[PDB]
Amino acid sequence: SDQQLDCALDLMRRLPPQQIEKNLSDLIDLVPSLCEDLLSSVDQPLKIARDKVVGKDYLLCDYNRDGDSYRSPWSNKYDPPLEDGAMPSARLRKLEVEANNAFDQYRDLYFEGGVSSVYLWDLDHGFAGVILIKKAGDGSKKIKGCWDSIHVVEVQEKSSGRTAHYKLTSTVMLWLQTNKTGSGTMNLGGSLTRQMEKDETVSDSSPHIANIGRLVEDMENKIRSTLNEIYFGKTKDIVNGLR
Amino acid sequence: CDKEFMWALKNGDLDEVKDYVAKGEDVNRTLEGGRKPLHYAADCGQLEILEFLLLKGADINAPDKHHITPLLSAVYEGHVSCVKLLLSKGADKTVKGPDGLTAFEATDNQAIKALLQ
Amino acid sequence: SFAKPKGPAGKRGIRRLI
Amino acid sequence: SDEEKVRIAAKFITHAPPGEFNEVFNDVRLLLNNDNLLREGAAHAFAQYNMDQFTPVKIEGYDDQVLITEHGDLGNGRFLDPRNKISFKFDHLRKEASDPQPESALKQWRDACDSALRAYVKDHYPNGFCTVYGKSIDGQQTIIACIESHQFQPKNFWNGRWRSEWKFTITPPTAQVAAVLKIQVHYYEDGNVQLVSHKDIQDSVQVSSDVQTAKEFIKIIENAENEYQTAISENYQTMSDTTFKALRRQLPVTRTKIDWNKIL
Repeated sequence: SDQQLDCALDLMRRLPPQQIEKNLSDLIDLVPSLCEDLLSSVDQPLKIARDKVVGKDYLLCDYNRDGDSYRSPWSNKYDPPLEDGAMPSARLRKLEVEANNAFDQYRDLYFEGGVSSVYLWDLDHGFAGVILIKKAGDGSKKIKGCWDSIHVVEVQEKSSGRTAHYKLTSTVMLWLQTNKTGSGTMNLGGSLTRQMEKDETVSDSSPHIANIGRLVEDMENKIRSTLNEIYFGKTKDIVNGLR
Repeated sequence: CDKEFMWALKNGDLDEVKDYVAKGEDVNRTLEGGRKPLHYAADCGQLEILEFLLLKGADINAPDKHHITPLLSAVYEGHVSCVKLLLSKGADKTVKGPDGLTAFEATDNQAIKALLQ
Repeated sequence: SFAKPKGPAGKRGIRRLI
Repeated sequence: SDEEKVRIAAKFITHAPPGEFNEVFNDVRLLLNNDNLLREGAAHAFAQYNMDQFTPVKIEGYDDQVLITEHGDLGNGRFLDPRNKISFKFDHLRKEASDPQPESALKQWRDACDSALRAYVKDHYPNGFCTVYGKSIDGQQTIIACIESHQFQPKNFWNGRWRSEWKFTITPPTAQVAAVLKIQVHYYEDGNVQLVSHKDIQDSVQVSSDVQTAKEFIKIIENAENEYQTAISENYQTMSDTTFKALRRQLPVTRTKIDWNKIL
């Protein structure tokens, strides 16, 4: 059991990253005891749902789940309907709507498409939030790809609200596929997880969302360069050392 | 579907672009991303797509929602061969971008700067 | 390295996918 | 949910990256927690993995390693080393060879191609091994050249492997060429990245004598594999400058980082 957790995590690091969902399904089917422990440690590609009140897409994770229902960031309603589903406070929901709008613009500026969603919840000495971004590359028989990123941020306030400590845990899941005549079929698949702690001043001009925004932006920019130049470039050098 | 058209334009799938034209679609319509097909091709240095789109009546000077022209897009992103193509086809290099600078004034690239003089 | 913040409290249901 | 529990184990094992069969098999064994059903269920998965991977095995007494392929499968756990004219039992689990035993219309063409391929693989692959078969497939004489090359560096958290299989169906004065080339790379230092690539090739060429044609076969193979490897390197640039960008840019269209205050 506890040792099987070590083996299941190891097996996920070695199986092809483009089949995370199918592998976790087959892995949990093999050992049902780990159904709870796997999903808590390995991130899955995000699924999309349509808000039925205002007709906008939003992304599903455990943080916006309650039972078998998911809460929409747009209408703040559960789907399937829940009479008494977990809601954020009025104060935090206001923040949540501003964070969704801000990262929506962020998504549009860096991704030019896809879907983004933000969910906040309260902690004893602050609040936490998730930022989810999904961008699929569809519309070509020969060139395919998909980006999924998940950002878990923890906010702790101090100095009577003038400074705050931000803890950020980010995972990017990326795959690319080209089918060309010279290079045949090429599949590149990756996942990268990184963390970042930081103190930032909280003011009228530098509010929590601006701090979280700059934090997520720097992390995704850094993870994109790392995936490209350190990790994908390394596999290229390995290819040129095989022959 | 504009999301799929944008993906094919950015990645140089010339066949998909031909099907778009063959279906009687407008190579000058602003896509839902806010740019025109020439911008998406020029932004990603897709020389072959640029040539086809111009040959099918695309406006080489049309601005996008960012007030960027195709040529400015190719200059901003440092696609030398696309800068050379657009210039050879009559792209007005005097248009000021959203910062007020022209392509020559804005480019940090020397090889491109030499082509815009 | 360091742990992720605790999830929202008072939530029914166990974890699942899709 | 019992057969299917071992079906999942077979699939997991066959999808092990190159140079990582042991660690994957350790995980599969600990998770199933009964070596009884595993043995009678995942025996075929071991053989399938080795023949799919062109696993090279050193046979005591012979210098040139031989590849484990489906073309050398003689049935009943034995495989053929056509260079050394021996058969041998192969323990798919232990990856060990044993019981070497001695073992014709295609002998001339096979030896000629084998000799030319071995000089090519030696000069053009670092730690490459190759095995050349000569057999009559559906009444047509066929030369099947198999190449393998791998670098296993777990201490640097990466492994890679090249496999190529070239099938020449000799029907004089021509020959039909069917080839597949494959590369698989796994780098996992504080992360997890896999390259999986393959290329199918189909063509026809002219043939003459056994020695002259084998020299031309090797020239066709060298050029076609150079073209594949070169195209892959160039495609990294294309995927990094374009396909990646079409998912997420490195910078917005305004080429300036976001002004979060203006948004708020």
